[PDB]
Amino acid sequence: ATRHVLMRQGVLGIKVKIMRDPAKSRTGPKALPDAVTIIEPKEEEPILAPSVKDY
Amino acid sequence: RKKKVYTTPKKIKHKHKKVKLAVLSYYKVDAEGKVTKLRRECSNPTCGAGVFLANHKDRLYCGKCHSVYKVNA
RNA sequence: ACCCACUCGGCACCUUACGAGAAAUCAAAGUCUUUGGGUUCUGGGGGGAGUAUGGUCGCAAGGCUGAAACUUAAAGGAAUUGACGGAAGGGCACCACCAGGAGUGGAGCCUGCGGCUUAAUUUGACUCAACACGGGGAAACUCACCAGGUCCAGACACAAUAAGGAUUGACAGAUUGAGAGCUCUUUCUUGAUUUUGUGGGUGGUGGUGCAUGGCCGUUCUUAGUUGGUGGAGUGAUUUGUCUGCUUAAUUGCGAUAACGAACGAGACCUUAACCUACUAAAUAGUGGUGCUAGCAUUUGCUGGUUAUCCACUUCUUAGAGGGACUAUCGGUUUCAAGCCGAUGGAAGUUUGAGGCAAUAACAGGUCUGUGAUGCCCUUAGACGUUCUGGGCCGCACGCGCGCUACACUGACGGAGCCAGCGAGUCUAACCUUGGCCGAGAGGUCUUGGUAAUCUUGUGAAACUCCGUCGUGCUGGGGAUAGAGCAUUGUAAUUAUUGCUCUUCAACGAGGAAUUCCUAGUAAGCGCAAGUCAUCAGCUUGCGUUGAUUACGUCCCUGCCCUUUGUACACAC
Repeated sequence: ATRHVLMRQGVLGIKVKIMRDPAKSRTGPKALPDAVTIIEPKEEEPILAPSVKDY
Repeated sequence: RKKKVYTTPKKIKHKHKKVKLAVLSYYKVDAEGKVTKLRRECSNPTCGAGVFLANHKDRLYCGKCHSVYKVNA
């Protein structure tokens, strides 16, 4: 947003730039294009022997 | 922005506005009689039959009909 | 003579800071504000000046000793960040070269500058980063310039005049370019709406772009820029942000007083390539035919028809996706980042091209885009605004961007058949098919289209097939002029433009110099949109035909990084 304000001596230009939160986007992309998120795997219990699940 | 000659003569000569004369609409003076008429109004019904219309010479000019009135008289 | 371990004394050196220092640096320049081991000499801001004068030494040149008047706010030291270097080392760029291509510079003309001229020839911009640029292709308007004429649109509030009238507007005469009562002997008219002085406004394409905002160009198309916390330095500041290698890239691999981040790059977003995979479609194209055309009926080939049928999206369109991430092999590399080849693949120079684009700046452009503006100026015979004419186009001359050419790889005539981008009419008439008239430019009637349905398969041009021409400024070129027709516009004359006939000039490939360009690119060719009532030789795109030469280098012009020197910092 650029605005002009009128003082006694002239006109001052105001330039406001706001980078908002991509996790608030609610439209379009939800993250920056270079943002790569890794999903953490869930560790599982071992086997140590072959078992058969009983009905 | 300092050059101005105005070779033509001083032209600030705004028009007159009928300089203050005596009371207008001189109808007549009649001792207990109908006030008779001078410079009588023309034959156009648009005039209130009481407006002292202009008459310069063998022609009539109407003030109310400011643009269109011409008669041969 | 060597080799070991000492020792005394030398010329030095490496490391570190107990220390010292303004620092550079110093084992002395340390043991000096915790100030004293002994002693000699020298200095007291910069010049004048190692001058004058006196002395003394010398053959002389000169040496030693040695002022002042006057002048001056800095000279000077050591470092820091930059900028610069006819400094060095790496890495780059067709706004650099290389090898070439097409050219420009030479001609005519078209446009923009400068000068000259003029009433005005309005004005901004002057290397890259001004000069077909202000979307500036100006007949009127635009318009800001000039010759003139009106109009106030001077709001709002204070005094005068003031319905025994503030003051409005007038046909016709004179005046005037003028049916502008603009003004003036002459009369009429609406009435508080105005007129006169005052304060104060308003408008201004008036000034300042060096007082500004915004925007835009440029530095600078390169890869660069900056915190926090640590480390270094008294400090400015520095490290991080780097020896090396790689990449288009502070791109990474890594090295490492740095670790962790942010911007810029990349990623990203559009556009062009591929989909016989999904959704499909009388605004797009596909097949037997209903009907009807021709050679031909053997059992084909070539066409037309929306309401006469069915089925399809190959092609067209768009949505959702998929696809390529250098995929797989070979070679090379502190055997890493990567690079180079080969096979597939639509696509393998981050796939091609763009959009976006750090920090920090420039007193670059713009107050003539803006009711975007501060200050200054004018403000009523105004620099406001409007009307009529001119000028911006004028021409001795110089310059820049260009168009057409100098020719038979051609000119002319006839014949063929081809695109893609895009635009189009509402309180007003756009793109216009077809029939008819005309040689032509153009003129007449309506259905066509507010639009993948109509212009419009934009049947474009270069280009191919036959002919005529024949190396002759020639049928090359079509400048400069005369006559006529038409169109747009209220208006074309110092010709708007087109057309018909006629006129048929330089130019025989261009000096010094200099521009752009690495593949569907250069170049050729035309088309569409922009400004457009009319005017493209200009731009913004589009498609058609489609070469040469490179796969490099730092030689010229520059750029980035590091080191280095600097007496530079308004920064060579």
